[PDB]
Formats: sequence, structure tokens, C-alpha cells
Amino acid sequence: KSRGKICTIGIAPWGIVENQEDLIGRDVVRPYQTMSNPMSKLTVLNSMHSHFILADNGTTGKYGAEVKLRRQLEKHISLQK
Amino acid sequence: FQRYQLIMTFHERPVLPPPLIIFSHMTMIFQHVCRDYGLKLFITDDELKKVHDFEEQCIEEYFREKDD
Repeated sequence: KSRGKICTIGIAPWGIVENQEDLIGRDVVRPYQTMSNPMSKLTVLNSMHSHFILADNGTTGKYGAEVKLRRQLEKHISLQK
Repeated sequence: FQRYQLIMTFHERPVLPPPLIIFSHMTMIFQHVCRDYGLKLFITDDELKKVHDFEEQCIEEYFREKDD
């Protein structure tokens, strides 16, 4: 209904994406499928999000790899002038 | 509308006028035994992607403006 863009940023762990592969193309456009399978035990990346920051601690299939980085980024941008 | 046909039919013609076009007719035989612009415009993949993005932005804006 309206023009303009909203700068939505998603800070998600790397181990929960439904396709760890199909995304390894460095500096090149990569297709991505929004269809979900409930038996895959993972979740798909949410569209209508302008930018993503995928943080990985080496694991796969578990959360807790992005809260500290997100809080640190919020603290650093709060102090920005 | 016919301006296009005029421009094209003068783009395809030889340089020399019909009084001395017999020279341009002879040289075609020599090239017989042997369009960067004016018709088309060839671009790389980056410019093609930029043109595609511009066109989809234009059509989205057109539909949004029509609905509003």
C-alpha cells in the first residue's frame, strides 16, 4: 500500500537455517526457497528482511549463538553519536 | 511514426549520392568476394541487471500509483 523501504535487520544463528548450502556463493546472487517442511527440524529464513547477519559458533541445530553479538552491537550503536 | 522509417532508411544507405553512387556500388562487389549503434545497443551483464531492476521498479511504481 505504501512506497519507501524499512531497514529491517535479522541477526540469526547459522545452525537453524533450512539450507546451510545453496548460500555459499561469495558476492554473487543466490536463489533461496521460502517453502517449509515441518519434518526438517529447522526453520527457513524470513523474507521481507532487508539485511541478515548470520552468526555461527560451530554448532548446528541449536540457538544461543547470536544474543551476545546482538547486545554488543546495540550497545555500540547506542553510544554512536 | 514514419520518422523511424526515415531514419532507418537513411542509416542503411551508402554515403555517396546517386550522381556518384556508382563508386559505392563497385566497392560492394569487392567486399562481396571477401550494428554497435543505429539499430541496437549491446551492454554487459551489470548494466543489464541494473536495467532489469529499473524496469521492475518502474512497473511496481506504476501499479501502486494506479491503485492509489
